[PDB]
Order: sequence, then structure tokens, then C-alpha cells
Amino acid sequence: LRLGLSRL
Amino acid sequence: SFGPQPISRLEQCGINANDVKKLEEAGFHTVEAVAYAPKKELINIKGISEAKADKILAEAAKLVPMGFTTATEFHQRRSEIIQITTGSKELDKLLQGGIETGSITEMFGEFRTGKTQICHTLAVTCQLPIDRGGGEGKAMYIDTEGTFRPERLLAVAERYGLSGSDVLDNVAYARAFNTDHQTQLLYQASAMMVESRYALLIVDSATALYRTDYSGRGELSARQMHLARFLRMLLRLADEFGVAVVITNQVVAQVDGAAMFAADPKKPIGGNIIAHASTTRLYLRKGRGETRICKIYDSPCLPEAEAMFAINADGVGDAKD
Amino acid sequence: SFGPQPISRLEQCGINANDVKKLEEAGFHTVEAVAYAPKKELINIKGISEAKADKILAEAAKLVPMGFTTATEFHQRRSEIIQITTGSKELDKLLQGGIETGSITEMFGEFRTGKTQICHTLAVTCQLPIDRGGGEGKAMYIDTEGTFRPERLLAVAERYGLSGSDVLDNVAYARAFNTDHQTQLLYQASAMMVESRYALLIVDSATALYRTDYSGRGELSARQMHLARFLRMLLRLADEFGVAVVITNQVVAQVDGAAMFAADPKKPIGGNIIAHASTTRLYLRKGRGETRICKIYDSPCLPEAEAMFAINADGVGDAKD
Amino acid sequence: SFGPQPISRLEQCGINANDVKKLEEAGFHTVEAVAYAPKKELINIKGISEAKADKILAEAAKLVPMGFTTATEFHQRRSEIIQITTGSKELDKLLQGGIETGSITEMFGEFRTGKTQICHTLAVTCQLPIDRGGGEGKAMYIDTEGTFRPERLLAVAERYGLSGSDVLDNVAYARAFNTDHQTQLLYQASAMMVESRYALLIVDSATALYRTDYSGRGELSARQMHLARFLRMLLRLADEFGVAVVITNQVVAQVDGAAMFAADPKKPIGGNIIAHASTTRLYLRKGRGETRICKIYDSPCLPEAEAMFAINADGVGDAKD
Amino acid sequence: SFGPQPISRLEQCGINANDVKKLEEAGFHTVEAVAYAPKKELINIKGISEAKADKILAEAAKLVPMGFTTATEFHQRRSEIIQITTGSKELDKLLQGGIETGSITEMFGEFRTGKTQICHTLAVTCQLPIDRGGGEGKAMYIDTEGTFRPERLLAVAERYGLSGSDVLDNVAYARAFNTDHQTQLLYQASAMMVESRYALLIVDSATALYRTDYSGRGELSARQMHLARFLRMLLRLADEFGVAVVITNQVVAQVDGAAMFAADPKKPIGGNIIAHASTTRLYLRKGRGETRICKIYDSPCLPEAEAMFAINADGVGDAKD
Amino acid sequence: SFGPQPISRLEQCGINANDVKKLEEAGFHTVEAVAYAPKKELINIKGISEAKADKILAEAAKLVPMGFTTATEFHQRRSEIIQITTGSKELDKLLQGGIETGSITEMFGEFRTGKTQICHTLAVTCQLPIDRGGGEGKAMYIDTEGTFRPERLLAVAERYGLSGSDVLDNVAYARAFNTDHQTQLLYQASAMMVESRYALLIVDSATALYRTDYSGRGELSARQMHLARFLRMLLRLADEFGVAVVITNQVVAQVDGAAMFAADPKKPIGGNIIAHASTTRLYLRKGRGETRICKIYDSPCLPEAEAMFAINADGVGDAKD
Amino acid sequence: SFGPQPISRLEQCGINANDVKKLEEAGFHTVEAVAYAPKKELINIKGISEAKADKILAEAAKLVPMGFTTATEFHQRRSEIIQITTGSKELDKLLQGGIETGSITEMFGEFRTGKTQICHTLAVTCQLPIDRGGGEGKAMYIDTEGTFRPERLLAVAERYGLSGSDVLDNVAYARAFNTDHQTQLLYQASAMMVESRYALLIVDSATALYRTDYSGRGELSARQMHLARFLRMLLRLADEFGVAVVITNQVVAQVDGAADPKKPIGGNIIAHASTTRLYLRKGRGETRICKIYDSPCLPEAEAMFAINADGVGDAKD
Amino acid sequence: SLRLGLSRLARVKPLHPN
Amino acid sequence: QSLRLGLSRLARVKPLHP
Amino acid sequence: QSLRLGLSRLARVKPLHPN
Amino acid sequence: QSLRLGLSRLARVKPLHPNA
Amino acid sequence: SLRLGLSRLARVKPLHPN
DNA sequence: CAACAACAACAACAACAACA
Ligand SMILES: [K+]
Ligand SMILES: [K+]
Ligand SMILES: [K+]
Ligand SMILES: [K+]
Ligand SMILES: [K+]
Repeated sequence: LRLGLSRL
Repeated sequence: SFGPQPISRLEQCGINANDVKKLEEAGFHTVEAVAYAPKKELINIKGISEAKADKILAEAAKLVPMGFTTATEFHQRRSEIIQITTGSKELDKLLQGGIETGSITEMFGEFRTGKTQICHTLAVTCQLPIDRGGGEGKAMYIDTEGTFRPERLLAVAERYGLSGSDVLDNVAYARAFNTDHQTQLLYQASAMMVESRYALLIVDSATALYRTDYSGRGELSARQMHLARFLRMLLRLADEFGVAVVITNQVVAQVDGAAMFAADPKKPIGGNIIAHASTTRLYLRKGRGETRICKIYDSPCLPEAEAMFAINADGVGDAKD
Repeated sequence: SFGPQPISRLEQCGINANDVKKLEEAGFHTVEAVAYAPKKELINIKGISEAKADKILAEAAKLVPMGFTTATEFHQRRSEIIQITTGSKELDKLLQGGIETGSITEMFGEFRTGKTQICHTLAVTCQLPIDRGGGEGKAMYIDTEGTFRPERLLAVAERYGLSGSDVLDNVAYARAFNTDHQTQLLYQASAMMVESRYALLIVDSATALYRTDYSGRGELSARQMHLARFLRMLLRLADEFGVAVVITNQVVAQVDGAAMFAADPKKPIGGNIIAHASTTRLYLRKGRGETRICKIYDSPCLPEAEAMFAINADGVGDAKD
Repeated sequence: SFGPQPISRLEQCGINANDVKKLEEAGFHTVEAVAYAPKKELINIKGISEAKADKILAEAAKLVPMGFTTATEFHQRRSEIIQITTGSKELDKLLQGGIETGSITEMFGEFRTGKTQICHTLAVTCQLPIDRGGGEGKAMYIDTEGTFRPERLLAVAERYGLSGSDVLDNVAYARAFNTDHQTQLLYQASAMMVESRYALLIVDSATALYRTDYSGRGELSARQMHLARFLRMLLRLADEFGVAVVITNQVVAQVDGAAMFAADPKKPIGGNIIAHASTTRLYLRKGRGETRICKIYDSPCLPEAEAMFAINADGVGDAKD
Repeated sequence: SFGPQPISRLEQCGINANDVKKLEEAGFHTVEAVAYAPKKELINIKGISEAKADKILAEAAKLVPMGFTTATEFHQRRSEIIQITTGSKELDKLLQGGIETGSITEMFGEFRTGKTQICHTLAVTCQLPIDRGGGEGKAMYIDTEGTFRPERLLAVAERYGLSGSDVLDNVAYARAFNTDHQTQLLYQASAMMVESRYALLIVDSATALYRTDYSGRGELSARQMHLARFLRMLLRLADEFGVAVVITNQVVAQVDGAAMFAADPKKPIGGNIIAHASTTRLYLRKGRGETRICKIYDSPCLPEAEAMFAINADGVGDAKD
Repeated sequence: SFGPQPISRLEQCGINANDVKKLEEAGFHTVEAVAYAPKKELINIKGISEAKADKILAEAAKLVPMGFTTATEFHQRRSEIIQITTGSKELDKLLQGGIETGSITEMFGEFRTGKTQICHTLAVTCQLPIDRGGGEGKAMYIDTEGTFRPERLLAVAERYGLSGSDVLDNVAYARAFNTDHQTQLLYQASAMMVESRYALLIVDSATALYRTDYSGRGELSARQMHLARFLRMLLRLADEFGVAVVITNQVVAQVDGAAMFAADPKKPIGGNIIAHASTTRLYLRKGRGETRICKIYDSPCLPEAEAMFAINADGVGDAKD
Repeated sequence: SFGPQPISRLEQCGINANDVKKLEEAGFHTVEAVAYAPKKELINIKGISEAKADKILAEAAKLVPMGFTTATEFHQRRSEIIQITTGSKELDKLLQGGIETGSITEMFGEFRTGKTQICHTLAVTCQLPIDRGGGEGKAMYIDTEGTFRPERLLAVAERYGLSGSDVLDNVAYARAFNTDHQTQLLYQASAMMVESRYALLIVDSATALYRTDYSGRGELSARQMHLARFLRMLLRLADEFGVAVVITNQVVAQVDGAADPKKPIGGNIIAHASTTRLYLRKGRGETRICKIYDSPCLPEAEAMFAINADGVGDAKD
Repeated sequence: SLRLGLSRLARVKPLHPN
Repeated sequence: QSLRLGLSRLARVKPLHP
Repeated sequence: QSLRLGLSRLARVKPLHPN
Repeated sequence: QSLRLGLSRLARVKPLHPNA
Repeated sequence: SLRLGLSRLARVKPLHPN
């Protein structure tokens, strides 16, 4: 799933 | 490998490098674009037949997942969305964290409201570490009016405690003189930001050039079509690198008819295409002195609430008591 | 070769003389103007096909770079911008150098404020050497009201120690009787600017004739479109040659709401088109005697403040205590 | 060939005589008039198509100079302007020659200040030779108040040594009963000005009928538009024929707005329209006995000052010290 | 054939009878009244369209000349104006003939000065033969204070050797109870002047009811607009029928803004509206005993001077030495 | 049926009883009051719209004649008015019959002159039959000083032979404690006067409470406006019911506005408002012993003269020679 | 219950206690005082709005009649007006009963005349029973000259047989040092009057301090306005509490063009605000003469009185 | 018709018969 | 509900001096 | 046609007062 | 072929009035 | 390189000979 | 299914005596 930039 | 896989890793999947270079010069720079591309535009390209298009589309769909997923996993992933702080506590509270990455935020209002100041503050803030509000990323400024000032970036960087030269070396700048240049800027920006970590894209303003490039009813329809194309490209970027796209918009009067009067009513220009295309919408109004009021106009997750901020010598901040 | 290259350079790229002749006839006297022009304008031009327009655009884009830069380079290039003194120390302190070149400065206010006096002072100070705060170039004056007085030019030239005859010779003057004449004067101004070297372009008043030429509610849209075209042409000239564009604006009464400022609230005419077109905006008002007050209404990099100047027999200057 | 060119010149230019007659009936009695007119005005005339209007405009522009020129030429031309003596030495010194031809001069003040007296004196003196401060031309008097007395004219003519019968013979008089008649009279004014030589046009007073014909806040916009059209017609006459246009205004009391509560604040009526249209403005105040004070309210080349004049039995003159 | 043309003549011009009846009901009882009215005034009439109003105006403009004429003709026509003697030789000398027909004379002063006595004397002296200084016609008296006494009329008739009953039969008196009735009486007055010959119309007093009907701030604008409309209707009557209009005005005390502090300074009420509307202004003061003094406050063709009169048992006359 | 028509006549004309009741609460108890009121006075009544007010005014104008009438009818009506004798032969000869009805007579002077004695004598004498010089009606007394004494009424009634009980029972008495109560007493007076027959109303003194309620220059305008309203309402009552309104006034010592002084110069108070409102003015002065002198200060028809009267045990009478 | 009703009655018809407290602080202690005041004074009180003042006035107007009544009722009301004896039979005949309550009586003359003696006699005699000619109430003495002597009161009390102790106790005394102190004393006097039966109020003199506190032509208007306000406050007190107010006035010489070359001071402001005016003159020996200078119901006449060791009384032959 | 004050010939009942 | 003109003799009053 | 200002002195006016 | 700025004192004009 | 107007370091002959 | 703001007016109000 590619929902954008991730903190982790 | 959280970032998109570049277009360099399908040649081992039985794809001739010549087709890869043709796709690269056509505008496709990652497998994400190919897997998310309709077949009709891959057929309209020059040098690719139907069989080759099918054989590349099937493998691209094989590499990139495309199907149904559980809502719990979607919520867990959305819990990990980076939100860029605007430098104001009230604005942060109103936006519930800040500007969402991988999303389109359009802000509109009359002149001197402070859209360019907000854009400059966001551009300088995007370079902060994640835990402080930033996204470890650079910034890009596609400006169509001619109101880019490095001095404001220097001032806000000094406020946040950063080197002026270092914070300036991360911001890419480009000016568009017409709509075709505006589209070619995105075409070049894809290849610019595939190789580097970018976390903010700013267009100020998208609709300024369309107001004069196409004038009158006779050229209206074509106008809209072009705008739609531009917006679609923006959406692709939002799904290709997760950058947050920020757009500023202009307003016009309601001369034809005032809805029960609204103290000089104003409506954003662009039509319904950008109203439907944008995800978050903000309305900026002038108050007393340097204080301005920001109101949510349309958002699928936030209530319509107002907040008060100000534009000081260090950028966008809270109201000074 | 800091100045723009002439259109004849395209002759070296293989384009025949007929194409260059038609391009010059339509109003493209410079390769930069051709590059900044969209394909639609070239297609509209009689005698050029799709392939010819594409070749011309490609050659123009090859000649002039239209790519992505770095904010450090922008800061370096902006720091070397010539600013023309306005004849007053307080005004220069408020403007942080004076009238900027390559941008649009608008001045508005009630009658007797001193817009024409500042225009005369700027037109006579643009010929000073750069070390003295001038622009080292000729002045251009377009008048739509019939209030151009060379005696003021002579007075300020005598104040600054210049010779009257050559100062008068270095100022070009034209009068526009209607809006179409006003627009044709822009093409003529571009044609003559290609040859000589100018630094200032003054329009006074920019919107004086639009009040009468387009009277009524039914002609509002056409008036706004014509004003938008005029402002876009001014922006094109400023981008092409770098001269500082200064336009004056009239005022109208706010009888509908009476505002909150005072018993005589006034707002500039022209609407959102001129509100968004201009870069810097100055509001002039009368003080006491021969003293006037200037306020920064809107500026991308100047904080809100006020300055207090005066008009004497030697032009616009500082108040005598 | 200093005077304007009659429209019949277009007959030897390639224009149909019937179309020339239609233009003349529409109010264009001179090549300058059609040249200065916009394309919309020629389109509005019945029987004139777009191609005919474009050809007429091109042919007319071929016969008049509507381009760029140096400032020294403008200075040389303005040094030869004709200024009409008011009859008072102090007023002549204040205005540096007197009333200037080709522009608009307006006087305003309360009652009995002496506006009609100045109008009568100027009407008499405009027929003097150039060496005596006149213009060697006839006079026009459009009167909207019914206060035309052809006995002051005889007194001034006796003072200046001219024949009273000839002075009365060489003055044209008309009365305006409403705003529509007032604006209509200008067409006949131009039609009969193209034949003979006139030097002065007088409207006394311009805004008397607008107070009553358009009453209330709901009729403000229409009144201001009509006033703007009238002032534009006056400016067109002044540019076409070079006559000196003089208009008379009235005053209203500032009930609460500004003026710092002086003895009795008073401001001219007409608003920003008449404030911006007039080139020179004079404020008349009552002094002691038969003496009055004139002050330069607004002028692009004359400093603010004051002068003292008187209304003697032979018109406007100097106070008997 | 020196009188006005009845509206029925418009029937012979090719105009229906229904719209003629509508015009007559609207208050236009003469072709001159229709010709002097603006287009918007005829449009406001119910049952009249734009085409009908245009046709009516075009046909009315043919029967009455409204154009340009020489000043010698105006002088010849003004040399034949009937002037009504006021009953005193000194007043006749001061006014150079007496009260002038076709204009408005406003007489103001303190209480008991004698303006009502002057009106009563004029109402009798206007019925004299022309060679005796009269006007050979009836008289009108619109009294808004309740101070109409026919005994003074009888005394003046006895002085001049005219039958008392015949003098009384030729005076039409009406009383106004409020401002609306004051304006309503003028319509019936205009309808009644058509069938007979009237030489004098007296309003006493014009602004008595306005002091009380509109009280305080917030009603000043409406009061002044109503007063202006009333004065314009009076002027239209004077121009239409060539009657002598005399109006009586009151005074107020100048509390602030010391004029000269001579002895109890007083200012006429009504403001700039009535200041500009009236053509001649007379200031009446009390002298010693029965002698009073009249001064020319404002006149376009009369010097400032003073005359002495007295109020004897036979009306206004010369002081008995 | 010479009296006024009660407001219960409009109900049988197309007006609902609710509107009549609302008008009655507004203080209009007679068709004449409704007819005399302007439209804006009826608009201010709650629950009455523009259409209702127009219908009511049209009905009232239909019932009450307010047109143009000749002077002979006015003379006939003026020869039949009732004049009330003051009790003294010399005063009756001076006033040519006595106090007039339908007008306002104001007596002013210093203290002890005998204004209250004259008022008491008039109150008694107004009840006499027409042959004896009375008005045959009741009397009203609004007293603002506490100086009302029925003993003088009894003495004068004894002198005239009338029974004391009948004289006392026909005198209505009210005491005014401030200005607002003074005005409300007039509404109550109209309400109680519509039913019975009254011939004389007394205000003593009109301007006593204004000297103390509105003290200072800052409260002068409101005081004058309230006094004007009070006097206008009194005049409305006089025109309504034909009563004789008699008011008393005080004096103030001139200090500097005269420059020519007798032993002690005094002028009436109330200013121009009361100077203009009053129809007849009498000045009372103290003679030798019990004798006093009355002078005609202001009268539209009475020549200025002086008469001598006295104050005896039976009220105002002739001096004993 | 013929006297004024306390302001607390306004509590019973729909007014909060706080409004009553603010009205009391402003100087209004009875319903009649509120009724007699216009809207301007009620608006001027801080904290009171337009609607609240309108409600207060409408509520107070119903508790006291404010309309039209026939002259018979006024005559029958005036027929039982209490009049206080002056102490001299001749002066009682001259005044037709003596000093009347509810109006303003002013006495003026030269020095060594006896105005203060008459004031002392009135202060003593206002406590007599109604049969003897008193008012059966206490007395107040506002003094602006320091000439208040209780020994005269004791002498007159001994003459009439009343006890000295309760006569002295039933007299309130106050001294005014400046012009504003007079109005402050009146404001205090209102609160003293509301809570007890008071019959006579004395001001001696009502114009002494105005001569010295206000000087020159430039201060004439302010002095006249302040005097008018003071006189109106006195009239309001007299109308509200039904007391007999006696004020004392001095004389000024007539040095002007021509002419007794003595006239009362204060001008038209005090001339028009006095119901009864008495002019006192010094006669032969000790006896003095009194004349009715101005009165709305009494004719011009002269009487003779004398001041003895026991106060004002008839002149023995 | 007209109306100025109280008409002298208007019939009215006697207020005081006596 | 009458008009108070001052101090009334008929009004009952306590004896100030018994 | 000529213009008009007021009542003309030379107009043909019928006698209002025969005496 | 040049601009006009009103009536010019250098232009020829016949005498409107006779000599004086 | 980009151009943002009149460069301050340009080598241009002076307009006025002073 | 889009785009486009314009326009100011109106003055009113007098009060206060004093000093041989
Ligand atoms: K802007
Ligand atoms: K101007
Ligand atoms: K005038
Ligand atoms: K009067
Ligand atoms: K009195």
C-alpha cells in the first residue's frame, strides 16, 4: 500500500 | 525500498532496453507510472505495438500491487502519514497536524491575504526533521507570477535555527511563462525528483496563466480541458513519490448575483474541475492589522472551523498578544 | 550581452527571412519574446504552420535556458537589481532601495496625492549613473490624461545638476486617446525599446480611460479582459527588457458599506485583475500643507509601514522641518 | 493648416460619401474626431460594418500623428500655447499667464463668490488680440441656471475699448433645461465650431442639474456615469478644437467628515469623477466688501497659493487698495 | 401668440389622446413642460414606453426651439422684461425697476422685518397696468404660516385707486399644512396658470415647515433633497409661464464660527441648496421706528447696496420724513 | 356642524377599525389631524404600512378640502372670527376687538408685569356669551410655575356677574413638571378637547422649564428642537379646533449685543424659533403704581402702538383716571 | 398617608433592588421625585439604559396622578393649605394668614433690617400646633454667614411657653462654605426630609456666596446657570415634601442712568423663580416696614412690625 | 369650505344661562 | 389619587410638643 | 421661433382693471 | 505632421475686431 | 543563467557626460 | 457549464447683570 510518505 | 522503484528494474523481466529508453523519453520514469497508466496512452506512444504494451502492462501489474485490501491495514498505513507544520500552533490545531503528504491542498483568497508567505514558510519548514515537523525532504517552487523571495526563506530559517546557505541549496526554483511551459516543468520535475528525496511541491499560482491564455467563452471549454490535464499530472505525482502538492488560487466577484449579500462576496476561479480535483481547500481572509483568518472550505475529514494566524517578520506565526 | 538578443539570431538557425519578417510584423522583435510566447499565439499568426511553429519554438528554447535553477543562484542574481531612487530618503528607506526593475509598481490615491509628481521625478532620476542611485537609461511616458509637464522635468534636472536639453531629449512621450491606442503604444514601445536602452516605463493613468470606454454593467467582462491583456503585455515587456514598470491608479468611493477607516473610505478601481497583476502597491494620501503620506498596501517582501514625503519646486523630496 | 481637418478630406481617401454623411450625422465632423474614437463607437453607428469601420480608422490614422515623440518637441509646442487674461493682474500672476487653452479649468465655491462674473469677463476678453491677452475668437455660453446677463458684457467691452454691439454679436448662448439637453448641446457646439473659430467654451454650471435630476443613493451610479460621459465629451472638444473649456461647480457641507472642524468645511460636489477629470481647480472664497480670494486647489504644474481679486462695475479686476 | 402652447397641440402632431391624458394627469399641461422634461421623467409615467416617450420628446422639440442663439437677441428680449414695482421709489431704484419676472427672489431677515408686507403689496401692484409698473395679471399666495390678511390688500388697493372687490377677486390663496402639501399645491397651480394670466407667485414661507417636519441629524439629507425638488419645481414653473416667483425665508443664529461678532450675527436657513437655487437675494433689517433697510445679499447683475423703506397704513412705501 | 369631524368617520370609508384605533393611540382623534399629518408621520406608527397610509391620506383629502380658493372667501371667513375681550377698553381698542382665535398670542415682559393676571381674566372672559365679547366655551390652563389661583377667577366672575361655581367647573387645570410632561399634556388636551367645546388654551409659561432642563451651550440644539416641536403641536391644535392659544414668555437682560442701552434693556427668550412661531406678540411694561403698558411687538396687521391698563381686585381693567 | 411614598414602593411593581440603590445614590428618595424627573436625568445615571429608564418612568407614572383636573378640585385642595404665622398680627393680615407651604417666599432689604430675626421666629413657630398657627414639624437652617444664634430661639420659645430643650433639639443646622456645598447640603437635606416630618426650610442667604465665588462679566453665565439649578432643586424639594421654603436675598445699588435706589440681586433668574417677594425697610426708631414686592394673589400693601427681645412682633405705641 | 377659527354666527348652546 | 398642594391642616399629625 | 424669458412688456394684454 | 497643444500664438489669424 | 532585470554590474556607457 | 465591480450626499442652534 502506497499512501505517500511514512514516518517509519 | 519505501520510495518508488525506478524504471531501471524491469529490464531483467524480459523487457528490451530500447523500449525502456523510449518510455523514459516519453515521460515515464518509474514502474509506478507504467502500472498506473491507461493502455490507450501507452498505445498512442510511438514505437510500441499492442503486444509489447500488453506484455509490459501485465508484468508492471505483477510488480506493483493493485487490488483490494483490508480497511484495518489502510487505517494503520494512514496513521503513518507525515504532516508538515505551518509554523503556527493555531493553524496546526485547525489542520490536525499540518499539510498532509501525498495530497493536494488549494488555498484561495483575495490579495495580500498571505498565500505566498505560507508557501515560503512551508518550503523552508519541509527541510526540518520529521519529529520537529518536517519531512527530511527538499522543496520545489514552480512560480508563475514572479513573487519568489529568498529573503523570507532566510528569515524563517534564522527563526528555526538553520544555516541560510544550506537551507537555500535545497530549494529548487523555476518560473513558468505560459501553460505549455507549466506542463513541461512538471515533465522535468518528475525526472528531477526521481533521483532525489523531495517532500514538497508548490505551484503559485496554477490558474494565473489560464486567466489570460484563454479569454472569452469561445475558448473556455478547451481552457478547462488543459487545466484538467495539468491537475491529472499533479495527481500522478501525489501517487508517485508521496510529495504534498500546495496550490494557491485567485478569486473573482459575484457581480451577476449576490446570495443574500455577503459583504463583497468572492468566489474562486477555475470552475468545478479544480474544486473536484483538490483534496483540501482553505479560504484566507483579512482581519485587523497583520492578523488573518483561515477557514476550511472543503475537506472529507475535518469540520468547517476557523483559525487566526499572522504574518510577522519571521513568517507565518500565531497572533501576537 | 546582458541585454536580450535580437530576433535576427534565429536567422543563424535556418529559419527563412519570411518567417522572421512575419514574426516582427506581429510584434515579436526578440527571441526571448518568441520563447515566452505560447504555441497558440504562433498558430494565430498568419503564414506559419504547425511544423514551422514547432521548429521556431524549439530553436528559441535552445537559445534561452528555461530549466530548473537553485535558490542560491536566484538570491545571487536578485542582489544585483538596479533600484531607482524616488528623490526622498524616507521613501527609499521604506522601499529598501527604491523602485525595483523587472517588476510592477502601482500607486493609487485621491487627487492631489502626487502620483504625477513622483512619475516626473522617477522619469528624470532614471537617467542618473548607477552609483548615484539612478538607472543609466532613458525614460518612457504614456499619458492618458494630458497632464505631462516638461517644466517639472527641467526643475528636477536642474536640482540634480543635469543639463535640461539632453534630459528632455532622453524622455520619450506619448498620449493615448482610447484603449486601442493605449495597446498599440505598447507594440510601438517594444519596437523602439529593442533599438535603444530604456530603464523606466510609466503609465498614468493605466485605468483612466477604462472608466468611460466601458460604461455599464453589461460591458464589465470585456473591460476586464482588455485590462488583463494590457497588464499581460506590460508584464511581457518587463520580463523581456527588465525595465521598471510603474502604473498609476484612480480611486472610487465605498458607499455600499462605508468601511471602518474614516468618513471617506476609498478603494482603487480595476478590481481583482489589477489587484493580482501588480507586484508592489503604494497608497498615497494628503497630510497637511505640502506633505503627503505613502503606505505599503501590498508587497511580497516589504512589511506594512508608512513614510512621509513632500512636493517642492524641485520635485518630490523630504519634508523641510 | 493649424486647424483641424474637416471630414470631407476622407472623400479624397477612398470612403463612400454616404458613409461620410452617416458619420457626420453621428457627430464626427472632423478627421481628428473619428481618429480619436474607439472602434466600438464606429461599430455602434447603424449602416457601418466591421470592415468599413476598420478601413475608416486606418485611413484616418494615416492622416494624424498618433505615435511617439521626444519631450523637447512637447515642451516647444507647449511654449506656444495661448493663455487668456482673466482681467485681474493678481490672478494672472497666480496662474502665470491666465486660463490655459486646450485643458479643463474648474472653479468652485459658495454663493456670491464670483464664478459667473469670471465667466462673463473671460467671455468678453477672449475676443481681444493675442498681444492684449485674448485669443481673437468667439465665445460659447451653455447656461444651466438662467443667470446670463448681457449687460456685464457691455460694461467689460466698454472698459476694454471694444464695441458693445460686436461683442454681443460674437457670443453664442444656449440654455440647458435638463441633463439630456445639456449633453445634446455639445453636438451642435462641435458642428458649429468646425465652421468658425472659437477660443472659449463655458459651462455654468456643470453639476447644477445633476443634484435634482438624479436624487438619492439608488441613482448614484447612473448619475456618475452620465457625468463621466459629459466630461469625456468636453475633453474631446478641448483636444479636437484647442478651445479653453471652463466649467463651474457647486459646494456641499462636510457634516462630520474630517477638516478638523474649521469655521465651515465645504467640498465640491461631483465626486472623484469630476475630481480626476478637471485639469485645474480653483477655490473661491468671499473676503471683505467686494474683494474675494482665489486659491489653486489642484494643478499639475502650479504650486498652491492665493490671490486677491475684486468684482468692480466693469467686471473682474484688482481690488482698489 | 406669446403665451405657452397647450398640450392638445401634441394631438395634431400624430400622438394619441390616451397618452396625452396620461401626461396631463402626470402634471404636464403644456408642450413647453414636456420639452423641458428628461426622458427618465416621461418613462416613469405608467402606460408610457421608451418608444412612445422618444416620439413624444421628438415631436415636442419641434414646436419649441432649444438650441444656440446669439447674445444680441438675448439682450433684445431681456430689454422687454416686465418689472413689478414694490411700492417704494428707493426700492425700485435699488432693484433697477422692481421685482423681475421669470426669476426667483428670496427675501430673508429677522422677525417683523416686513417680508409679508412686501408680499401683500406686490399682490396688489402686480395687477396694475404695464405703464404704471404692474404686470396686468392675477396673483397667487401659498401661505404656510397662517398670516394672510386681505385687509392690507384692501388698503393698498385704496392707495392705488383700484376697486377693492376687483382686487380681491384676482388673488388665489392656498394654505400648506405640511411639506408634502406644499409640493402638491404646485401641480394645481401649474394646471391653473394655463387657463388664465398670472404674473406673481408667492411662497411665504418656503422653509417654515421644513424646520419641524425634518428634525435633527439623520433626516438632513432627505430634508435637503425634498427642498431641492421643491425649488426645482418652482424654477420650472417660472421658466414655463414667465411668472415672478417670490419666496420668503427665515434666519438662524450663528452660535459658533464668529462671522464678525458685530451685533448678533444671523444666517439664512436652507443651506447651499436654497443658496444656489435663488436668483436674487434680499436681506431685510429693522431700523428706527417703522423704517426698515433692504440690502442686496446676492444678485448676478446688481451691486451691493442698501435702501430704506417704511411700512405705512397703505402698505410698503417710502419713509415719511 | 362647524366643528371637526371625529376619526370615527374614516371607519365607514374602507379603513378597518383596528387602523383607526392605532391612529387614536398615536394621538390623532380627528380626520383633520390625519389629513394635516405628513406621510412619514403615519409611517412611524407601528402596524401601518405604506399602502394603508396612502389610503388613509386619500380618504382624508377627499373628506377635507385643501385646494385653491379666492381671497374674497378668506375675507368673508376672517370677518366672522371670534375675538375675546381682555377686560379693558383700551386693550380691546389696541387689539381691534381682542384676542384672536385660531392664532398664537404671546405676551412677554419682566416679572410683576401681569401676564398671569391677564391669563386669569382671559380664562374667565372666554366663557361669556358672544354678545358680551366671550367665546361661549370652556378654558384650559397648563401651568408650569405653580402660580394658578382660582381666587382671581372668582373675583372676575363676581365682577362679570356669573356664578362662581359655573366659572370654576368649566376650567381644566394641569401642572407640567418637565418638558416631556408638558408635551404629553398637549396630547391629553387634544383627547379631551375632541369631545367637549373649548374656546381658549393657556400655556404659562411656555419657556420656564427650558431655562433649567437644557442648561449650557452643548444642549442648545436639542432645546431648540424640542421647543419647535412643542410650538408646532400647539399650532396644530389651533388649526384643528379653532381655539385661542395664549402663551406667556420671560425675558433676558441684554449685555453686549445691543451697544445702545436704555436704563435696563431686555429681550424675550426662546430665540428665533419662538420669534417666528408666534403670530401676535405683546410686550408688557410696568407703569406708575398699578398701571401697566402693553405694546404691539409683532403683528401681521396691527400697527405698533401702546395702551394702558391696570390690575384691580377684579382682575385686568381700565385705570382709574 | 398623605405624604410622599418611599422609593421602596418601586420594589413592589417590578424593579430590581440594584436599580433602587442607584436611584437612591443619585438623590431620588421618593416615587414623586422619580416621577417629576425627565428622561435626561435618568439616562445620565451610570448603569441605567434607555429601556430601563422608560420602564421606571412608566411604572412611576401610575402611582401618582399626572393629568387634568377641574379648578374646583384645585380650589378645594388650596382651601386647606397650612400657613405659618410670622409672629406679628399686622404681618399676618398683610400676608392673609402668613407664609404658605409649598411655594417659595423670599425677603430682601438692606442691613440691620430683620430678615434673620424673621427667619428665627419662623423656625421657632413652625413647631406650634395647627390651632395656634404652626405646622407641627421640625425646622432646618442652612446658614451662609455664621449668624445663627440659638439665644433668639430660646427667647421666642420662652415667649410662646414651649420648652427650650426640645425646641433646640427639633432644629437641624448646617453651614455652607462654598457654592457647591449649598447643593450638597440640599442633597443631604432630601435624605433628611424623607425619613421624618419636616415643615420649614430656611436659606439665609441664598445669594451671599455667589457674589464672591463668581466675579467679573466672564463668569456671569455660569453663575446664573448654577443659581437657576439651585433654585430648581429648592422648588423640587418644595413640591415633593410640601415644605415652606424661605430664602433671604440682599440688595444692590442702582448706580445706572436713573431710578428707591436699591434692587434685589440675582437678576431675572431669581426674580422669576420666587412665588412671593417681600421688601423690608427701616422705619423711624426701631420699627420696620414690610411691603409685598411681588405676589400672584396679594395686592401691593405695607405693614409695620417690630423686633423685640422676644423676636418679631407687633410694634407697641 | 374654509375654516379659520370659531365662527361668530355658529349656533351653540348657552354655557352660562343665568 | 389626589393632587398634593403642600401641607394639609386636615391631615392627622402626631403632637410634636405634648 | 424666438426664445422666452418672462412676460413681455409689448404684449397685447387685455385690460384687467378698466378704471 | 506634429502634435497640437491648443491654440498657438504663432499661428496667423485675421483680426476679429478692428484696430485698437 | 537567469536575468531578473537590469544588472547592477553591467558595463554601459553613461547616458550623461557628467 | 464560467466569467466580471461600480458609486457620495447633507446643516443646525442663543444665553447672561452689575456696582456708590
Ligand atoms: K498583488
Ligand atoms: K485633477
Ligand atoms: K444665487
Ligand atoms: K411673528
Ligand atoms: K414671581
